Amino acid sequence: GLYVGGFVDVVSCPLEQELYLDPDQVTDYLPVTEPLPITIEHLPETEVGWTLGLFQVSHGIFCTGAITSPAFLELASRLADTSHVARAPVKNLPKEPLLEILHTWLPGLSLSSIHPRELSQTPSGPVFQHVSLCALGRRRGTVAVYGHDAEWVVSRFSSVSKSERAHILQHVSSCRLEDLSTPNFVSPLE
Ligand SMILES: O=C(O)c1ccc(NC(=O)c2cccc(CC3CCCCC3)n2)c(Nc2ccccc2)c1
Repeated sequence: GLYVGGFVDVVSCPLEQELYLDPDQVTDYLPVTEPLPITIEHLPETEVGWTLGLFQVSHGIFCTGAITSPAFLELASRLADTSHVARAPVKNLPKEPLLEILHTWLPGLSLSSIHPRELSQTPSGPVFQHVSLCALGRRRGTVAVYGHDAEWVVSRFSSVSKSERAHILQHVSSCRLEDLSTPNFVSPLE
């Protein structure tokens, strides 16, 4: 059970190729402490985990999540330890290969929102749908950090204050990971 943390691009996932929202268009609807699915590249069949919180902080919208899919963790761990392809774009001989592989191959966190037309009015249903781990499409700076404890993960971001991290982590620790439903990811290898 891994944690992920980082700053999100907020996107609408539209006939358009892409719409990147300014964070101030959605901050009225934060924080979100109920679990949203975490998927790969906005694919609904690639659920790998669950969000733990979405928070407005000074330097953007920060996401903390849990990567919990057994099939995904088993596959990513095996590739990290045995695949020269997965290791090719990472530094030689990392101490924590799984964490480095995810940091390199899935560096972008994106938060799916409804369209701004509804955000300015009064939305009827949920404003956010999922967070995705992304290999393309990154607009803002910083990248995702993966690690085995949420404190370490969030403390890697210098732009998150001591008090911001404490607010973020206040909720993260209150979440019990094993009682999260199993995400739907299946290994491509079958
Ligand atoms: O079914 C197929 O034909 C197929 C082909 C390509 C795939 N993935 C890619 O092309 C691809 C590109 C960037 C990032 C990733 C995810 C990342 C997960 C952990 C280890 C390294 C890769 N996948 C995937 N998806 C996938 C691959 C590995 C792990 C998880 C999903 C499926």
